[PDB]
Amino acid sequence: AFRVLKPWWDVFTDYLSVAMLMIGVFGCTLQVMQD
Amino acid sequence: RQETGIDDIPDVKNDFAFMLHMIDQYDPLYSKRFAVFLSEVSENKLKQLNL
Amino acid sequence: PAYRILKPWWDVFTDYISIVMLMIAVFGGTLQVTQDKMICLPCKWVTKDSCNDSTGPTGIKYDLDRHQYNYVDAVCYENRLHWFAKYFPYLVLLHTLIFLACSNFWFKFPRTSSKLEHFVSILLKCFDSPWTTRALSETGVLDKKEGEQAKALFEKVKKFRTHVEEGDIVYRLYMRQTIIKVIKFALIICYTVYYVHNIKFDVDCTVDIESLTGYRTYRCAHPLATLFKILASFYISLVIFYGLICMYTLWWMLRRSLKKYSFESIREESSYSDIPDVKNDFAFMLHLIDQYDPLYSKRFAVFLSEVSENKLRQLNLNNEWTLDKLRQRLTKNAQDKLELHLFMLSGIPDTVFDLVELEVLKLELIPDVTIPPSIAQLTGLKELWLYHTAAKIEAPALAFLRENLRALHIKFTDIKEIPLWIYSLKTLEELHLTGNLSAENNRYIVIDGLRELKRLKVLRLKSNLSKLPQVVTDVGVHLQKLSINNEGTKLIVLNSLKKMVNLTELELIRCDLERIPHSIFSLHNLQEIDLKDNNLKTIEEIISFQHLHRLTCLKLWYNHIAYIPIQIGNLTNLERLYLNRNKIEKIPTQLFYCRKLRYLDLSHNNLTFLPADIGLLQNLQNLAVTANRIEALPPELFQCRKLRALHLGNNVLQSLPSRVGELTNLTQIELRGNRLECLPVELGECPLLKRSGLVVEEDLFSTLPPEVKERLWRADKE
Repeated sequence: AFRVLKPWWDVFTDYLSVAMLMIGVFGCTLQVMQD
Repeated sequence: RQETGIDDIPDVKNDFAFMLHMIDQYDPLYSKRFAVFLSEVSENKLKQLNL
Repeated sequence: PAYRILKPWWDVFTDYISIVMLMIAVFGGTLQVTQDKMICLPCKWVTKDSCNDSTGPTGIKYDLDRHQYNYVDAVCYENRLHWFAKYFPYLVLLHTLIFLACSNFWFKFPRTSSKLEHFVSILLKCFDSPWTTRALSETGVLDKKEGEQAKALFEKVKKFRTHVEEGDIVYRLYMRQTIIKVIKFALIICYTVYYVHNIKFDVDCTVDIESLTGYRTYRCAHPLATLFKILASFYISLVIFYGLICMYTLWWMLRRSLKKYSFESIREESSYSDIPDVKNDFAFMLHLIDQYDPLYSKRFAVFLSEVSENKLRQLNLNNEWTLDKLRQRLTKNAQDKLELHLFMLSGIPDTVFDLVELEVLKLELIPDVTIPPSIAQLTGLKELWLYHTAAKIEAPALAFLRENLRALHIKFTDIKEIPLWIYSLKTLEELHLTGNLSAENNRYIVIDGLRELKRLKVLRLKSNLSKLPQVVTDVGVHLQKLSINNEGTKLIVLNSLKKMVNLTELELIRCDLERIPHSIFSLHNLQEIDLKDNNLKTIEEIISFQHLHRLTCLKLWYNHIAYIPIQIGNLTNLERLYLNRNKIEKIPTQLFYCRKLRYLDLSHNNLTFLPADIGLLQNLQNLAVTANRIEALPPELFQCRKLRALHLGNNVLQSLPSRVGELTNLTQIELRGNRLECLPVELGECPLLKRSGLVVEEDLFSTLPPEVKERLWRADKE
């Protein structure tokens, strides 16, 4: 239902998406604080 | 059809083919276990056993 | 979840080492984000673009604004700080992330993850199967439902063995991941320790900004540089531990060669010989689970045991059968003997041993069972029939059958299908054998133990033999009856048939004799004889049958006999005769000299008349002349008032003489196929006439009076 629809490339894209979300949020935080 | 000798499960439409390809990429055996209930000869076997 | 057991001890240790490394890297990163600064102060005496370092002391006044201090601090931090010193925590975080990705590589990859989840589920259920612990305890009565559960477990085990034993995929992926982890540890442990020295508390930067400041060289302080050195040492110590663990893993894997599971110690200890060594993608996982827990291996081994599977199937076989179904399955043969014929049945359900009323047991296509002692409970068994089974026996079973067996019948395609302990049964009296036992240069040698069967009396042979067996001839001293069915093969007596003088009956059907050897006449105790399908054309030798004073019956039917030799008139001792399926055309008067004749079957012949001497044969009671040229009936036919039943159908008989009423004992009559027009009224006055005993067409029967029909139907209902 939530796991069987995901091929390997789907998992890798999801991981890259999570990493990009972390990158964007961290960049926003750094711009807020120290920029 | 070659293995179980059941000439049924002839083909599918576009949507069923799409879903079946995605299942095969996820796992090559779940499609084999899923197509049994589409088999006509298997359905005959189940009907005969139940009867 | 349940994947805890998959991880080796070193896997958990790597997990926690990575956890610690990620924690310290995150702490270092968040500290560098906020509290990381550098404090810079210029140098006034600048020689060679460097700090020359040339009444209370007074403060040195650089006359610089705090904003200028901030600008120079930022510029010096950017230009003249080691990049590794600026990005150690982010690099460590990236390395932890890639380590985690490599660790969950095979785990987050669905291709192998499907195999892993199936394997862990099957291993879990095989460890916890109720039947596995029972089988281990065997070193019983079971539920049918648990039998189905264990049976489906065996089916899934076979399916999974077919599916994954071939693969060898997860092994390759884990090997690649281990290689990546080891080499990455080596790379980081190399370059990090190469560049560790660059993190120093004090730095000297000459960014050459004089249009804004006037100064050239600056000495600066990085407070966390000692702290970052501590973090680097701690992290690289963690890296050393991770690399030691990874090298241990890879070396153990290379030394192990776990593509085939040895599997011989467990089966050797438990004597479960059916525990074969499994191939790659099954041995590797088995070894990993053994690393977690060796016992889990054995808890699965018993379900790869074919002996265990067969035992479970036998338990299910015993569960299925109910004594009532065998009771309804008990039948009565033509010998009034209770029969339970087990056919194409996998094994013995011991419940069949409770019905002592079983008189005859017939076994066919039953795979090589062994008789348990409980057969001793079957008192009534006297005759046995085994068809194509190389069955074994137990000593109590052999002892019970040694005195509780009377007849035995075997139908075998191959010699080995005969158990060899047959010669130990001393109460055997009738033995029947079917199938080609013929061998070359050792024929009649496998059956040499018949001499041990002292009480053997009857013997039936269906083996297409061409020579009389020597052991059979020797054992014929106490045989009273011998039957041979060579079914096509011509047999030579070799004069060895006369040594069984005690013989009383002799049957040679389809033996293609084509002639009567003299030795047959030597059997003084012989009374009946059948020589069907021996292609007999001339039977004038019957004159020597004067030798047999107890010559009661004779059969030479299904032959070429077209004429009757008169010497049978000497054979007055005959009481029955059957020479049908021949080409006999006339009945000599001399045949009527055997007045003791009681039964005849001369059907399927060229006969066209009945001689008036039938009144001579007053002892006759049954005669068949079907498929002949009979169109006339003598009055003397009706002179035998004790004639019970007749088979006279399918002839050219125009009319039935009215003297049929003289047949007072006439019970059954066949007239179907006769060219009759009116049934005689005196046929309807016979006391023993019944519609069942009246085989005649309805149209010709309708010529009878209606009262005759009514009485016939009334006797049919009564």
